[PDB]
Amino acid sequence: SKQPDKQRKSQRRAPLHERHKQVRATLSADLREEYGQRNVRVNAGDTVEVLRGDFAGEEGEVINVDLDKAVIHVEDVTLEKTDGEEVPRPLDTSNVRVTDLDLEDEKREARLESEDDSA
Amino acid sequence: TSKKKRQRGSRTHGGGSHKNRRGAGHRGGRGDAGRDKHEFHNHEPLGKSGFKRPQKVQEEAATIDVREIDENVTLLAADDVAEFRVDVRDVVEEADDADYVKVLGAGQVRHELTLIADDFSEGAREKVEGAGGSVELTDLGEERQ
Amino acid sequence: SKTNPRLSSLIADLKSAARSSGGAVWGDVAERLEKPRRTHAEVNLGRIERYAQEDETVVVPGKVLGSGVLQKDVTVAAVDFSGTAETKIDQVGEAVSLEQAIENNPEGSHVRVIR
Amino acid sequence: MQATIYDLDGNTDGEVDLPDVFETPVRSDLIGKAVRAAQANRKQDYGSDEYAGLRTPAESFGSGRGQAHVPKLDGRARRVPQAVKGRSAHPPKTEKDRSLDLNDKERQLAVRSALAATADADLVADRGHEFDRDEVPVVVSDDFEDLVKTQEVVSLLEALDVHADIDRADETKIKAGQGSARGRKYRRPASILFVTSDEPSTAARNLAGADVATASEVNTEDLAPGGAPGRLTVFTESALAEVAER
RNA sequence: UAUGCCAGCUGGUGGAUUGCUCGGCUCAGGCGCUGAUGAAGGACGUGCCAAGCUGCGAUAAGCCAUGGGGAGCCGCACGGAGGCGAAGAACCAUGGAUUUCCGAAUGAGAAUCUCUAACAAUUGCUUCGCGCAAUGAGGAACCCCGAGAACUGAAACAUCUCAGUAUCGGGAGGAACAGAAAACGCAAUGUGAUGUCGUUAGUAACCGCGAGUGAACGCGAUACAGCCCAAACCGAAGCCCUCACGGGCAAUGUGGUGUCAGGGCUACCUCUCAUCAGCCGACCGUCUCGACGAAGUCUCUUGGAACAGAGCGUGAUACAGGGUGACAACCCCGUACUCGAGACCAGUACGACGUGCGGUAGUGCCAGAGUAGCGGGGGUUGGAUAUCCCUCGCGAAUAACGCAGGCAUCGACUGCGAAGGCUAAACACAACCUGAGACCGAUAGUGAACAAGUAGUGUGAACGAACGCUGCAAAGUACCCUCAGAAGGGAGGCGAAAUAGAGCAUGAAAUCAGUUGGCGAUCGAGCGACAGGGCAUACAAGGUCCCUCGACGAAUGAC
RNA sequence: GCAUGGCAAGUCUAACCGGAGUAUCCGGGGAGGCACAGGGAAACCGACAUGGCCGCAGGGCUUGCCCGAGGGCCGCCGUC
Ligand SMILES: [Cl-]
Ligand SMILES: [Cl-]
Ligand SMILES: [Cl-]
Ligand SMILES: [Mg+2]
Ligand SMILES: [Mg+2]
Ligand SMILES: [Mg+2]
Ligand SMILES: [Mg+2]
Ligand SMILES: [Mg+2]
Ligand SMILES: [Mg+2]
Ligand SMILES: [Mg+2]
Ligand SMILES: [Mg+2]
Ligand SMILES: [Mg+2]
Ligand SMILES: [Mg+2]
Ligand SMILES: [Mg+2]
Ligand SMILES: [Mg+2]
Ligand SMILES: [Mg+2]
Ligand code: NA
Ligand code: NA
Ligand code: NA
Ligand code: NA
Ligand code: NA
Ligand code: NA
Ligand code: NA
Ligand code: NA
Ligand code: NA
Ligand code: NA
Ligand code: NA
Ligand code: NA
Ligand code: NA
Ligand code: NA
Ligand code: NA
Ligand code: NA
Ligand code: NA
Ligand code: NA
Ligand code: NA
Ligand code: NA
Repeated sequence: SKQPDKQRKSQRRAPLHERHKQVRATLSADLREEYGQRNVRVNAGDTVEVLRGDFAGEEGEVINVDLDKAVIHVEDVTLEKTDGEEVPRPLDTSNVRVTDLDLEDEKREARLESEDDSA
Repeated sequence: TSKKKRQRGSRTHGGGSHKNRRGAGHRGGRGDAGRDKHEFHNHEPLGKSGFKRPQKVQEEAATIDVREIDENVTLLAADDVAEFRVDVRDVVEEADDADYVKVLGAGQVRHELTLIADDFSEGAREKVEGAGGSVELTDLGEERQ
Repeated sequence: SKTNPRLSSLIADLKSAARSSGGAVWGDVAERLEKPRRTHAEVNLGRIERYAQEDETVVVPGKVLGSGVLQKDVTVAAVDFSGTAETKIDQVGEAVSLEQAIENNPEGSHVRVIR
Repeated sequence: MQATIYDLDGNTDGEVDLPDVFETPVRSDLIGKAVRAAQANRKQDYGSDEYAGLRTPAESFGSGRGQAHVPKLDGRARRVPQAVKGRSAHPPKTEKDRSLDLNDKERQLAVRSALAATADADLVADRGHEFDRDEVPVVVSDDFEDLVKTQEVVSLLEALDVHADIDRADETKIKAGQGSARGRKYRRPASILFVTSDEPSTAARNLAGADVATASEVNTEDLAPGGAPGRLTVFTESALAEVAER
């Protein structure tokens, strides 16, 4: 499908497991070197650095990852509500870079390390 | 710019009164209607004439004029030369789906020619002999009597 | 409204010559050439053989086709020639582009117009 | 004429005779006609629904209610062309023939002529191509066909001082208009045509605006994209010899 | 100067315009049946809270297995509460479980419920018992067999035409149908099953000989494929059901042989590589799906945001397309390359097992009847005498015979065996999958981008809309004053922007409020064109114009 | 009909086939069509590559006089 309508359609309608790819980000130099991948599906454990938004430059821990909306929550990247409350400002993993990994999962780390699969 | 292109604005599009380009009445009838009444003009007259013979009782002859043969004798280098001698059958195209080959005598014959075909016309003969040549009637040509 | 850029130049050149040089044939041809393709000449050898004469360049303001026989040793000048024509012609004479004629004879002298 | 062959380093390596075809008079008018035909021939048939706007029993009340004689239903006008939701008077039709016929002779003549235009440094410079060379078309050793890396064709192109033309086509144009919505958002200048002999250069193809072709089937389009003659071409020692018989 | 006219300014109304695209439209490749094992469809249920939609079915947005997938998840749907997931959930693929009621609907009745074991009805086999089975209904069109108009054309109209069209009845399949000559008849020393495609040809033929209608042989292609009975001669050597026993069928003939390279019989020659039956069983290709997948997120400037400008650098068998706060090969998805899986091709091709092909001589043993053929009446066709068919009546030969070759009869010549049967592939459609576009871009394109066959209308058959757009992010407006007030208003907050504040991008015209300029309560109506005056006017995008005098000075031309 | 363009006594391929960059495109394919002869219901027969005269353009000459395609007027030829 070279057609814009179908392209957008397939992204917006991809089943749950096919959304993981929409929450991927580039990996710092060290990390690409260490595992042999250019980017990784951000996990709520990883640390990351904002490279584009108004929060570009800031670094923080990934607090949440939504697959439906293809967005993430990074600690301290927030907005001032009217009532004074502070809420997270959603980000696109495309403007983010993972500087640290949470590898408490054998499986993820298993995937990361192997050279025939990517995490 | 085309004629059609310029019609926007003319209203009528070159039909005169807007009361014109309606139905077939503006044509005097649908199809060839009136070919015998109002528009009999320029319509071949009515009736039947003659007859036809069954398609498969009809013989179609493949014809050629001396002039054609003669104008290219030299060029037909791939054809006998003698005291030229050409079998027409090999010359004429369509000489397969034809019931036979016939030489016609139109034009001139500037060479001495030996012609072999299934049938010739007086003129073709006279002309071909008149140039010190001969006409040879094929075995199929053996149908003269 | 001629489409051919070549036929278009030839005509231009034919004009340039007719004016400068004293020619009248060139301007004449220029005009025929500007006329509708259908009006241009299509002449077979059979005709050229019939009305041409040695040392008098035949000018065909059209194309020459190879039907018939040409024996005379004449110089024919046309817009173009069927391969057959230019072949039969060079066998007893010489086939020449009008562009070349304009150059070897800008006064358009001793020329015969055939159509 | 003479043709300067080049080795994969960009250094002269003998020379061959530029086949006759490259001497055919340039007829951009016939070329254009053949490119036009090619482009129409790949256009797809389309047409609105035969029944679009006719799906209803609407009827006209005629005279009597101070209303115009227009077919209506549930008090809403329908079917007629001047009525919203009505049929399209004269719509696009599947049935229409959108193809173009072109005499083989007329077409083949256009190919040779496009070929010829390739050998004119002036035409190629006018068509728009960027390069600092004097001879054209660029002819190269058959070893070109073994290249595998794009990057290598680049050095070879920079060595032949022809790489500036890819620099030219290394810019995209986001068109004006709705083509966008139909997957035609972009468009880019046509650069160099590489014509090999056994197969189309897999090493060159991805080059910015480059098109690859084979000597036996290269056409009037690759030879003169858009009907414009004079494309900066680079043949292969063998290609150049095959082309000659086209 | 009230009422008011013309133009504009600010705000509104309205939703055009431009941009955008989750939908349409069209083309193409692939694929293609479901159902008594109860389908399609409908009804009613099913969620913590649940109205609509979607799923599902009392195990009810689900249960189980295997693989994949992965750190998240609890449908569309972003609330509140609560829960599930490393015991590997979500999600995806395959397979399995459950699967109410009505429905072909089948125990009987019934507007989805009820009454007291059920294949109801019609059939086949039959242990003659519903014991074993079949049918029935659906499906986008496509296919086959039957029934069959009229408007219309003929410038009226009857034959003719529209047209075997619309529409109706019966039904098949993934394709149908056709099909191995009682053919063709470029008449031949020739061709060799059938569809379909191109051509033959708008030819031959028909026709108030008007209007119109309209093939075939052949030829070039696609794909290819050729067989089985009946009988003669044999005469139970046979078949079905059952694990078996046993039962059933069959002399009104199961079975062998045989099928125009005619066959059988008798005597011979030679041989099998035909055919038929059963076994094995793909490659490749094509469609779809999946794995992996190179290279910048560096500097300065603008900006809310760099995907912009300038500079520096990189990949490319990958510069298709998309996403991402603006124009991105190198930020992410993907794309090229390579690889894997499923489906179709196909239970086909190939291979193998069994069978045995063929030839000579003799033999009038066999070879499909209301048929071939004729006649009466219709229909249909290009079919004219010479299309194909129906109906009523009549009616033959037996291969030593019979039919055909575009009128009949007789003879000759040439072709060919009807009145039994089957048959792969090439062709149609587009439900389903995928892909494509000089198509439309929300009054368009489907009726339907939205709750769409929805709301709504009609007793019913049926009819049938309108409605897309906040923002980068909800940051979806805290607190205070006012108010009957979760209304509204004021002040205030967010944001680049609230004149982006909820049907929220832009925001036209008609038109409305307020207001500015001009006119105005003694005056006349196509509302203006061209001249010439008043009053009015920030810049910008136009910079000319006024008076004395003088130069030039056509026609005309004085006191 | 016409303007333009290709080829020319010829011209064009159709379905279809192979190739490929796979609807484009390159090659092949001339079945067949129209043109190359007509006349006649049919049987059947079967024509001027030019014999004469005017003469436009154009050319030539010693400057009206020649040669004069095309064009025009006749002859002659095929067939009913
Ligand atoms: Cl006849
Ligand atoms: Cl001629
Ligand atoms: Cl035949
Ligand atoms: Mg890995
Ligand atoms: Mg032929
Ligand atoms: Mg519409
Ligand atoms: Mg526009
Ligand atoms: Mg019941
Ligand atoms: Mg009528
Ligand atoms: Mg009449
Ligand atoms: Mg009819
Ligand atoms: Mg026939
Ligand atoms: Mg048997
Ligand atoms: Mg009829
Ligand atoms: Mg609509
Ligand atoms: Mg708005
Ligand atoms: Na007119
Ligand atoms: Na009119
Ligand atoms: Na008429
Ligand atoms: Na409707
Ligand atoms: Na009205
Ligand atoms: Na079409
Ligand atoms: Na299917
Ligand atoms: Na609900
Ligand atoms: Na189920
Ligand atoms: Na049953
Ligand atoms: Na029973
Ligand atoms: Na009428
Ligand atoms: Na009437
Ligand atoms: Na009639
Ligand atoms: Na033939
Ligand atoms: Na991004
Ligand atoms: Na009868
Ligand atoms: Na026959
Ligand atoms: Na709308
Ligand atoms: Na032919």
